[PDB]
Amino acid sequence: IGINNPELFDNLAERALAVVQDHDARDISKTVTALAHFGLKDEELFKRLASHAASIADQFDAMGLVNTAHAFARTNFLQQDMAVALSERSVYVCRLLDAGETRRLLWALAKFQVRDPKILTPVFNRCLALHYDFFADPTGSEEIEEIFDFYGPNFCPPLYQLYISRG
Amino acid sequence: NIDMSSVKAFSTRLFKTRRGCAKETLDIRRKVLLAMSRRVGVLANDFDLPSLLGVLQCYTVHDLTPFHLEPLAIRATNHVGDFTPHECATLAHVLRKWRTMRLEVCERLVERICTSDQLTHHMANAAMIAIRTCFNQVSDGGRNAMNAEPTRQKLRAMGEQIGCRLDEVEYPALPVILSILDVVVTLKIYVPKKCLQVIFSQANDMVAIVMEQKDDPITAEEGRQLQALLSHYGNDLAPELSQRMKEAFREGVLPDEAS
RNA sequence: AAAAAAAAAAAAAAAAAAAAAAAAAAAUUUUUUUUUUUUUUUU
RNA sequence: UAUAUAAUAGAAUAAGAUAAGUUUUUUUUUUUUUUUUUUUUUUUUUUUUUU
Repeated sequence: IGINNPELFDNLAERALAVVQDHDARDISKTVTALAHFGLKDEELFKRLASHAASIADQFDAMGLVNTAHAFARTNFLQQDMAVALSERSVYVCRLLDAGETRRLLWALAKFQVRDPKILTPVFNRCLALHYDFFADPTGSEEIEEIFDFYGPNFCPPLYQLYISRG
Repeated sequence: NIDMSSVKAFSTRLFKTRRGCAKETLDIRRKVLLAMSRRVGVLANDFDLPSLLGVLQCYTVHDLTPFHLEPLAIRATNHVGDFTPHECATLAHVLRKWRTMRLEVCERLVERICTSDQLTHHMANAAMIAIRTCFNQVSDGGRNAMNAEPTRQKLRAMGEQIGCRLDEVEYPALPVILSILDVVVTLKIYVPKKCLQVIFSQANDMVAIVMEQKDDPITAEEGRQLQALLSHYGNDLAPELSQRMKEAFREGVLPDEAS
C-alpha cells in the first residue's frame, strides 16, 4: 500500500526477533524485503534471519531466492555462510527466473563477490536468453553498471558487445 | 515481444488442426493461446482484414473469448464494408459470441447479406438468428419505452425484405428449416406463399428418405412441430406431406430425442 | 451670491478581465441459442 | 466310445486464501474577497465665461 507506521513497526520487529526460529521461506522473503524497503534495520534480527536462512537455503522458490538476495545486497548486511548457501542454489533454479529477477540476482551476486564459473555460467546464459527485456528496463539501467564494472570485458564478450552497442 | 509473423503462424497452425483434436491436448492448446494474448491485443491495430476474422475464429473454436481481444471485434464493426456476404454472415455469429452484438451493428450488417445475388443457407440462418436476438434486444418495459414499436416495425421490415428472397436457397437439413420457421412465427413476419411452397417441398423430399429407409434422423418432437407448422399455415402447402407425416407418426418411425 | 464648462480627490451602483477559497452524488436490470476452417509458408 | 457344465441387483449425502497480464482531457457552473478599466450619481478644491 505504501504507508509508514513506525511505532507499530518497532513492536512487530521485536516480536519477529522473539520468534525467529518459526520463519519459513515465504516469511523470510517477505520480512526481509519489507524491512529493507522501510528502512528499519535491526542488526541482531538480521543476523539471526541470515543464519536461519542458511539452513533453509533449499526451500526457496524462484521468487524467494532472488528477492532475499537482492534485499540483503542493498542492506549492506553480507554474511558469508548465507552468501555461499544462497549463491550455490542459483544454478538449480536459473531456468525459471525472469529477465528483471535475473538482473537483480546478478547485481546481488556482484555485490557478493563470488566470481566462480560454476555458479556464474547459467546466469549469463539466461541473461542472454532474455536480453531484449534485460536491456529494456529503465528501473535498473544504472543497476547493470556495477555488474559490468565488477566483472569486466574479459568475462562475457557477447554480453559486453551488446552492452556497448546502442541497443 | 513476439514477432508479428510468429503469432500468425502459430495461430494458423493451431486452428486448421482443430476439427479432430485429441481430448487430452485441448487444455494445453488454450494455454498457448492465453500466454501470448496480450501481444495480439496490442497488435490489434496492425492485422490485415481477413486475418482479424481468422484470429477471432481461431480463438472461438477453442471456447475462448478473453476481454483483452475485445477491440478487434470493434474494428470489425467499423470496417464491415469490405467483406463478402459469407464473411459478413460469419462475422455476425462471431460478434454475437463476443457480446458486441447490438441493434445498430446488425442494422448495418444485414445489407451486405442482402447484396448477394443468390443466398446460401448459412447467410439466411445467420440473418434470422441475428434479427431475433436484436428483437429481444429492444426493451418495452424500460427507460426508453417511447420507440419500442417504431423499432420493432423496422426490424420486421428488414425481416420481410430478407424473407421475400428465401426461395432461392437450398436447405441442408430439417433443423435449419425449424430455426427459420421458428423465427418467422415468433416474430410474426409475413412470407410469400412461393417461399413456403419451396420450403415445405424440400422438407417433404428430405423427410421421405428416413421414413422409407426405416433407418439412417428426425426426432418425434421435430415431426410434431413440422406437422403443427403446416396445420397453422394450411394443408395446401404440401397436401401430401400431411398424410405422410401422419402415417410416419402412426408407424412410430421417429424415436424420441431422449431415447 | 447664482448658473454653465474643464481638471483633480473621495464615496456608492452597474459591466468586463485576472488571481485565491468553498460546493457538484447514489438508488440490480446487464447480457445468452451456428454444421461456421478464407491468416499462409519454407521452421 | 468320450477329456468336463457353470451369471441375480437394494443405499441418494455441501469446506473456504498460489507474490499476475489498467491507466492517454481535466473542465463547466454558482458564491465570497482583492486588483485594473469604463459609465452614472453625490461632495470638496482650482480655473474660465455670464448675470
